[PDB]
Amino acid sequence: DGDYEELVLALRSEE
Amino acid sequence: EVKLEESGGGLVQPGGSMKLSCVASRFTLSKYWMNWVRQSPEKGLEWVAQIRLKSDNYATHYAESVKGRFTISRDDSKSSVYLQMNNLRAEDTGIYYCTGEIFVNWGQGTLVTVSAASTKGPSVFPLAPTAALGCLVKDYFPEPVTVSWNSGALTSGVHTFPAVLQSSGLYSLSSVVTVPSSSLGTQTYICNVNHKPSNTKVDKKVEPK
Amino acid sequence: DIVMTQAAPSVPVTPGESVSISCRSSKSLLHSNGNTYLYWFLQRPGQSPQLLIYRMSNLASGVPDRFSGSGSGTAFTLRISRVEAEDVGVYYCMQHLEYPFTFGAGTKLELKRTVAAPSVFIFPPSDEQLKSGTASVVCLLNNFYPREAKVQWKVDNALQSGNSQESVTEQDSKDSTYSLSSTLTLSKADYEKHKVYACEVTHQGLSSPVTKSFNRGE
Ligand SMILES: [Zn+2]
Ligand SMILES: [Zn+2]
Ligand SMILES: [Zn+2]
Ligand SMILES: [Zn+2]
Ligand SMILES: [Zn+2]
Repeated sequence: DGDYEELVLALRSEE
Repeated sequence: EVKLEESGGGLVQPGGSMKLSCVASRFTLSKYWMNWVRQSPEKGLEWVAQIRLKSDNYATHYAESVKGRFTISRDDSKSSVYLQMNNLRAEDTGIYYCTGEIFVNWGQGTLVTVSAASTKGPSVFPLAPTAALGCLVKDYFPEPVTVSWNSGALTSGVHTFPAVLQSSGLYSLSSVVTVPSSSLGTQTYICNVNHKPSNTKVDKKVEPK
Repeated sequence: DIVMTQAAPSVPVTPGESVSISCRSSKSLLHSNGNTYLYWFLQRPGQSPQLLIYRMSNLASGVPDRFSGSGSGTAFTLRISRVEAEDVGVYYCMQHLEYPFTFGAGTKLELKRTVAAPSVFIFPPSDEQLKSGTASVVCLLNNFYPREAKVQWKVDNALQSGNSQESVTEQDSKDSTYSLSSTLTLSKADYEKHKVYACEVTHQGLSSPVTKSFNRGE
């Protein structure tokens, strides 16, 4: 599945 | 379904080195930042280190207490991350967890004990007599010991207590159980003790004196 | 250097009632969005921590919907609407706004239950141990609530001080009670210089302090 990856990507914000 | 599994801990001399490993299953590791976190009674949970992805040039960040001594690394093709711990200090004792990027997935943890004390296996003594029976597991190092009853069949009224450190630096632990007075001298009661660091394995029946 | 403060080291709750657990940060955890970089974790005894809440108020997947998280900048609240026994453990907050990530010290959730007096037992040192050179006398306090208990060792009726250690179990899953062991350690030589060994137990459930004792003979 890609749910988890999608969640982690949405929360990642290293700027 | 995701599983992280760390290994490599154990007992190590102050100033020594040790390398911890963490292997991920059902988890494409290359996509996630990874962290190490450790736990002790002294300081609670402490974040230790972090490693980002290949495209971040594997950037790392470390806790101050650990900078210069620990190196976190990753090998995506082995589905693993590592923590190389050098110049180990007694303060570094604790349970070491690897975790994913957002701290949902944690391993079971591996116990790191930094001490100059040598390993010692325990002695097991009976606690004979509703009635209460027990086994006393005295004088061992380091943690942990394992206690079961009747090879695991007796699980009901069992209370195995936290180990206490003695003034001697050795640990001691009691495990006790309640059973009716009408089984004493019949349904044999046996405590099974393991102290894996010393390769000590001891069985001991408990009978009314 | 963001310090995370969890004022309460423990909180007692009647099963099926609500509880709030507080946490404070020395600095605002609002990142330049509507995002507050705050996690809540539960660590059930003998298990790894597990995430309850991310970004201050979002339930992680699989977390029961009786959890919620709220807060404003520097003060944060984890809420359980109806505490189940599933929920006993240690609750930690954590900020990841800045390196180093930092945890609060944890708040332990304890269940309430009716007062229950301990059953007290005494165990003399085993002969096998006596041969070694030291004697361990063990007193057991089985299945009691609340945790507060006073154990008083008496050897020939003289109150004892400095030669005993206690160990308490965690709140039991089935009955929410505690158990405690107090071990009295002495050289075999000094143990055999005395007759009566007494364990006196004081507890809110006991009408009057309870004593379990023995003589080295029988
Ligand atoms: Zn941002
Ligand atoms: Zn980057
Ligand atoms: Zn549940
Ligand atoms: Zn019990
Ligand atoms: Zn004496």
